[PDB]
Amino acid sequence: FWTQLMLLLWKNFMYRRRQPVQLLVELLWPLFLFFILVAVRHSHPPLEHHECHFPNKPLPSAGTVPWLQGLICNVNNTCFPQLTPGEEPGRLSNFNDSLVSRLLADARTVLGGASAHRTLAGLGKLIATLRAAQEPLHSLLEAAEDLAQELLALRSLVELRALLQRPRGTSGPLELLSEALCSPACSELIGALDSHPLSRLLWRRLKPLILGKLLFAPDTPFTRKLMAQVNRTFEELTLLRDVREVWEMLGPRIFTFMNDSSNVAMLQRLLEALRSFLDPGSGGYSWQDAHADVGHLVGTLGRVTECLSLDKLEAAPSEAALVSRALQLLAEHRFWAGVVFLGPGHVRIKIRMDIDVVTRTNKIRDRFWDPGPAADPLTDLRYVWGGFVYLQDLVERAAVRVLSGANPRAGLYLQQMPYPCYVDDVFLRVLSRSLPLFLTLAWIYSVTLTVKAVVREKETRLRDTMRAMGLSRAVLWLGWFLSCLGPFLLSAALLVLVLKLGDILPYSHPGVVFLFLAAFAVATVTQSFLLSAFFSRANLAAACGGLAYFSLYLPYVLCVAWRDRLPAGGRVAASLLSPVAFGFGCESLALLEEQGEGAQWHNVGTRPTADVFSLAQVSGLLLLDAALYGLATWYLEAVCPGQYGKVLVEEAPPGLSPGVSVRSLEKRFPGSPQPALRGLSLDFYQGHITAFLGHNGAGKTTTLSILSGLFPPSGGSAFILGHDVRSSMAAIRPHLGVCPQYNVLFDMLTVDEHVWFYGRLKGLSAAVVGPEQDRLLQDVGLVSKQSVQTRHLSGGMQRKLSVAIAFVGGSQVVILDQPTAGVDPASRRGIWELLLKYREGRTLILSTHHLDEAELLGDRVAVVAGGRLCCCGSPLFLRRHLGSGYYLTLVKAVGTPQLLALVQHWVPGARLVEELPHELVLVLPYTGAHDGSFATLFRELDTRLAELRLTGYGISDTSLEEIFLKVVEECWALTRQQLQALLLKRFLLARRSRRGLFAQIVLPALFVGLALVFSLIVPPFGHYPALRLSPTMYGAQVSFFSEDAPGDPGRARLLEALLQEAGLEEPPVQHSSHRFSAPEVPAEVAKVLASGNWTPESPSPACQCSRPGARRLLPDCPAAAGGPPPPQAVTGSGEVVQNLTGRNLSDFLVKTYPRLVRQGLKTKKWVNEVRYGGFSLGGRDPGLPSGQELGRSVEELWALLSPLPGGALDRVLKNLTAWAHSLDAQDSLKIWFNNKGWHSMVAFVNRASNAILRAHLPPGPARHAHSITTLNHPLNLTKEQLSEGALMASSVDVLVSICVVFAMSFVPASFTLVLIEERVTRAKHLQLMGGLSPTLYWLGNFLWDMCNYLVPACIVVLIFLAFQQRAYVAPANLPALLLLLLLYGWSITPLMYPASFFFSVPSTAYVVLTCINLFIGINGSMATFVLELFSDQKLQEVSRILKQVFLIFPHFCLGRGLIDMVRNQAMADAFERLGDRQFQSPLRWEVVGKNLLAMVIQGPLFLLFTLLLQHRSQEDVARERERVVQGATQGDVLVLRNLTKVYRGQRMPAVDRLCLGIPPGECFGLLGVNGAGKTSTFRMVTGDTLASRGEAVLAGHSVAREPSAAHLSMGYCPQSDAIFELLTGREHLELLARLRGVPEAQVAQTAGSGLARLGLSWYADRPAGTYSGGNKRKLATALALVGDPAVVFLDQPTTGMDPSARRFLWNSLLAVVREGRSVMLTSHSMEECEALCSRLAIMVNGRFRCLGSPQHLKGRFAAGHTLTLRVPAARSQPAAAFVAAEFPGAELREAHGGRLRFQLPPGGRCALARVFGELAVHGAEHGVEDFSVSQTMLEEVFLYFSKD
Repeated sequence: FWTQLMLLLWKNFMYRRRQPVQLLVELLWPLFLFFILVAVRHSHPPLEHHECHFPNKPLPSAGTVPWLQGLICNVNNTCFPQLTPGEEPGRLSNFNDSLVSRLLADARTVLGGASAHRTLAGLGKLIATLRAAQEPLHSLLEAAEDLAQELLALRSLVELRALLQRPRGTSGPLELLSEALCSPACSELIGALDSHPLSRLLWRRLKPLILGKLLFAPDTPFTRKLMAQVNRTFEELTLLRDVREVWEMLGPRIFTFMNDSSNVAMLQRLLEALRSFLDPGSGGYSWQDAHADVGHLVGTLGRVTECLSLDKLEAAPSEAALVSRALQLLAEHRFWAGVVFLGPGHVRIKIRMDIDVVTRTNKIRDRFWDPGPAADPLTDLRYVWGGFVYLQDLVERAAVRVLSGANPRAGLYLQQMPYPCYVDDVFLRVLSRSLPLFLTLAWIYSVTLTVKAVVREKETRLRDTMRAMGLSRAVLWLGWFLSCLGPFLLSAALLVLVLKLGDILPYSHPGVVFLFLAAFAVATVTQSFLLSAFFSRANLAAACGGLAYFSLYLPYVLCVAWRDRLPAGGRVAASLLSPVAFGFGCESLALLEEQGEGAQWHNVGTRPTADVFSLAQVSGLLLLDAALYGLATWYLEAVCPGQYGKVLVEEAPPGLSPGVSVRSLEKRFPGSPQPALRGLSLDFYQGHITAFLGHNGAGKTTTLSILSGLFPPSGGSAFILGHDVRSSMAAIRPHLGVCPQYNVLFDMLTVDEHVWFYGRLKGLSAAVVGPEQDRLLQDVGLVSKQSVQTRHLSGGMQRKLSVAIAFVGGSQVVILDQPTAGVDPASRRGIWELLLKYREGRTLILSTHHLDEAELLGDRVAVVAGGRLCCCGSPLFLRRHLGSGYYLTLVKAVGTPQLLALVQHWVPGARLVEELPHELVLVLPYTGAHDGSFATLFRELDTRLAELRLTGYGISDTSLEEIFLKVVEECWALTRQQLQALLLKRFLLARRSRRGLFAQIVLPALFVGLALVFSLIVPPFGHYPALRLSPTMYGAQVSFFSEDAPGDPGRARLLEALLQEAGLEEPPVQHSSHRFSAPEVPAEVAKVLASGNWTPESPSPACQCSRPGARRLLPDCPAAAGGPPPPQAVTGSGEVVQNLTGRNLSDFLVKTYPRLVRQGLKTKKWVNEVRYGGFSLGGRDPGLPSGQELGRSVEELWALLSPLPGGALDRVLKNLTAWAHSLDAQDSLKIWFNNKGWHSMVAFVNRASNAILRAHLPPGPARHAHSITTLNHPLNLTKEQLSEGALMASSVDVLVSICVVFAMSFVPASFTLVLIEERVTRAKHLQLMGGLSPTLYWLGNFLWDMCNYLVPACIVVLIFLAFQQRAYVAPANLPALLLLLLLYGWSITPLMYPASFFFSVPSTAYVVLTCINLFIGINGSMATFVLELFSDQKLQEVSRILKQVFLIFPHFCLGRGLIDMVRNQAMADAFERLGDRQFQSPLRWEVVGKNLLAMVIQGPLFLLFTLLLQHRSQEDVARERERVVQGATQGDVLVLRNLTKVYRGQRMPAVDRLCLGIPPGECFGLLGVNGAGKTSTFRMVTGDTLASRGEAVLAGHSVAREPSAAHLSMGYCPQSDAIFELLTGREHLELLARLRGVPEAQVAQTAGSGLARLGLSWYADRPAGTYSGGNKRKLATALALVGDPAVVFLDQPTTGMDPSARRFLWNSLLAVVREGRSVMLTSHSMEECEALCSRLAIMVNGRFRCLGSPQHLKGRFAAGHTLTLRVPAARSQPAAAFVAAEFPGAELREAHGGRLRFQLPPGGRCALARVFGELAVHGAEHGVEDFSVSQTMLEEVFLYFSKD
């Protein structure tokens, strides 16, 4: 266990050690990704803030001066870390320091006491007038003294005198106003405002207020009453203009009584008074200064008040005319707002202002929650500077004034709810949506090398060998898991260090987050294992693994999008995937970081919030997912049960040793109906090599599997060395070795540690492996190839290293399986010598499928058929029981009956079978096997052979082939039909692969439709809806009404009305005493409150803010902060009201704010706050009014000082009566708004006004018959907002525009993968053989390309019609889409062909092509659309001009044409309400026609591109060479001359200047080893690559003359299975028949003859997948010879098939040679050449060595006469003594205990009779079993091939 585990770990580590660049890019890809992430983090630093309070903003219902005050001063809306005085419960105004309020209070405090001092003057004037028609003089002197000293004791007048006696230069008028606050004259004022940017922006908040309009649409007298009440703040605002002309009748007039008129003034002023009156001089200024300054100030105020409207109120009786007039006034910038009295009693009010002026009204809250008060007056405040709530409250007060019948003096003070000190970091807000994507993209590569490696080791079937040879699958999975956890954990450690040290996750102990990432790694590596168990294809699974991994992350996106909707149980159930369980854990980590405390060991086991996981509750879930994936892999490994994805016998050797004795196995595949094998009872012997012949998979693999360690023996007895598989299975393994049919090698390993690996696993120790290793590496002969340390660089030789691995243990039993299939003949003798070296003392089971080596290697031979044993034994006469015993061949370079008679006088048993020219074959039967009779026959035959005119003889014994065959049965128009053949063949290829076409057609065409039909979640841009205004649209919430100075009945009435409007039913008093229900106070917190010095007006104790070094979002404090829980009550509408009377009211809200947000803080998408707005029924402003005596004084001046009958002075005085009497402001109100809720301000303003209406109303049906509900609905559009609502939103159109490219990219790649597997499989070769020009082949197949592109275009067009889409249903834009799609498909096909000629695997080509096409699609659509919209400057416009003219990508113009047509539809839809005149034909040539022109002109270029790259191709040795050079043979079909190969890169010619001539009537048997240039020689006669140098003509026709003429009479047969798996045998025959122009009457006859010549009646409609290799090779040969070729090409047609199929194969091709057709052969098993043909040729390293007729070469260097013997005593020397005494040759080979072979000197003219009768006594001389003379067969040369 523990040895092989560490050995497998070493084996897996050596893979990555040998492949370093994959490991290096593995280590440096997520480092680059997370360096990008840390650059993003460093680009956006965290930002903190202090506790934020906000100043009071008065509304014009509170008077006029505070409204200006708040507008001019509080324009910036600056924050305040200290408390503003406007939030204290007592004060309402916060401008004691202001000069204007100081002036108001000073006037009210010095004019209050001057009541008697002016009535005294009045009565004195009255009595002086009475006496005319000296007490008052001195009395008024003292009164004037008192008044002058009262006036002069004021510091504010000196301040305004110094401020007003200042120049009009650098600052301007607005700064002069704000210093004391905090017509061409109008043109100069506007120029002064525009002179400074500060005054410019302050006028930008004021020019709609000054030059705006109020346009009320209905004109009933109710609306006229409304407007005549709301203009009372407008028409009476400019009343100072009136007092201006008061100076114009009083200023100069008294001036005319002043200058040169001191006589009337000296008398009263003379009779400390005169120094107080300031009698004028050089220094005393009292009269001229006063007149000049008063005139200057009144002129300044008049010129400031020159260009107000004086009637901004206008009218319009039509709402459409209202919209048009508003548009015009916007065009000249003179519009403010439109009141609409759209009624049905109650009053409904619409406000219509511009979009720049009003907040958007589509949604209520935000969509991504920013954690601040959000008070920036430019961005989200629009109800203040824009001028909504001013108007709003003005019309509200007018409506309540006209509906109440009274005049409520209830102002409004808007006030922002203060915010605690926050920290705004966007990065830490989105880390829950970023890090689970960035880790998955970091490990989308690192999974695709685990699936790739595991499937690759499941594909070469070496894992089956390791499982059979001693391993357990548990050890395999343990080794793979422990080896793949390496890179995952290393990358996890690196990407934990990066997160901690890059400030991405600060405050966090890296141990817990590293444990978290290890819990993700251990849950994704087994995810990769489960993904790998699906497949059996290496590159296909490697490509599909990343897609299937990243397609499981998208549930996390789908869950984070709709987090609030689903409950916890569904979250747990959907957390059973690997990345989603990491996603929720990362959300919990980010939200735990969010409260400042990084992940540490204190808080692992606690949920940070009530609806998220914990770190411990996730790290236990990933392990559960890992266990589930492992269990599912364990279950799914059983999807492949077992598999992947007559008594004529003798058992009596002299050496008996049943080391592997087996009896009667029965096995049964579940899918076979017959048993896997039948019973057999034979046993094997060590010292023998028992050959095991059979059929293709019908016994040549299953028996050797069941006697190995793989298959279990449920049936049969298989005792190996006494014990069976079912019991021991442990000690046999050191004595057992195996070698299956496939290679058992490691691809990236080398040889020395390979044999060390197998030896160390087999049980050999490390101290004894080396002495095995050196002799193993030298027995194979790889000492030269072990120090170079190469594995993949040697090919075909590796079969030797497949069999030497079976000898690493010195095992007594070795089981081979077809060890001679894929090996060159130069190493066949090498492996045979290896087995002969290792044949002594070992039980060799060599189940070769060939019959040309069992006679050499096999001491005994067993033959099985279908699982049934036919016969077994030594290959001598004891098993050679055939009637035709021996075959005599008398050869010529005369007369059958004379020689037949001669045999008949000698031996009458005879048989004449063959009487062909130059060879006569007789049959001597074994019946009468008297060697003396044969000797006495051959004596006369020797004396007759010289004069018989033959001069040649050769007599074979019975071969193993015929006894095997005996025992096997006991157990223009021509081009048009080329197009027809091409289209029908492609049709049958397509029509069978059902699910592949189903995927590659149905997924994109329905994917576009599904994406468009479910991508309507994007909001439709356009008009903005009207919105009802109330706090009831926010749902359930809280509010408060904290009142101050409640000593009034009116304030109680207003409070009761506010409560009744708050959804609270007014209860009876016995239940209204406890109407509220105070909640429980925590007693352990109540003791903290009592311990502290707390009263309900004292501040809350503390709240821990963001420490330096530990930053939080919202400060942490328990219930001690925020005071006690205030009393509360519940309403019927779900609102809560909280009596907050007598608190700090800002040390409460700031402290209590975060605990309300903590419920909705979980996802931060749509955070339902609960505290949106409150109230405060504020009482009296603290300060003495003294306005009662001011009203008395102003009425006394009205009735005393010149009462004008016209009322010019009198109406000013009467307005001053209200200015002084209503200056008390007997009640006031605040409105505490929130700004995260967009509409809280004006909704609570409307609520306050409704409360005022309810308060000032008598009972009855009028309290509910009087209500007013304001609305908010902006204008339709203006000129630039036509484009804004039509073109710069554009999300749905661009998403479908990218989506059609996204989906239509995957359709034509199905062509590319099919044509690249047509490339790498050599089918393209065999359709290039014929009349098919490659240009003709291409023009055959793009017609099919358009034919199959006709499929998805109809589906997408009809599904675009079916959705009733506005841009695809009308008959003007539908044909544009149709033509664009059709020409786009015309243009996308020809550009993807030449990637196949650069690529290898269809899966790799698929994924690379779709990656590059997807990338260019997203680039050329989105980047271009983003460049051309939201423009910046001229450089981008110049860049996009070139980007939209060059247009070289087809997807670029598809996307741009579709976007252009859909924006034409959008602009027409926007135009249809305005003055359109819009025909808008989408088929314009300058709009979309350039795209179709570019497609129709660029398509042929790529059509010819793949053609132009494809058509770049534009003694007997001397006795043949000199004959061909000196003369060309026209009778010979094939003439080759200068067969020289210029290899690119190898720098060496293959064959050195040799020429050939091939006669047509015979077959030419060519043989070539690797490196002798065979495939190239087939290749240029084929004509694949360049035809530059070398003459090669066939049938008198030149390849250089016509290339297609060289393919008509050339029938190729590759070793590659160049057949379609979805099309059966008769259909290849039919397809080739129509490819050769066979007439339709002869097509069926040709197909039937082609199938039935080589069987195929049962294999007719059977698919090509369910064939054998022999069946596929034999139908390839039949396809090669069908079509009438002059020469038939067979390149390696024989690789291990059943020799019965060989019998019919060379029977059929011998018949076709007798028909007169030449045939080309080249293969590794050269017995076929001597079995069928009549001419042999060999070349090694491209040099001809024989090049002659095979019998002449046999007379030259072969054709010796040999002998095989059989002796029981194994005493070879006594036999060899007389045998070498009889014959002069005394060689010896295979002097072994089985048998003995002997070779005599070749070419003996004397017959072999001199031994035969000699044997007839000499075989009786010693103990001899049997003899078989192996003299002059054709097969003797293979022994030559076994020698040298």
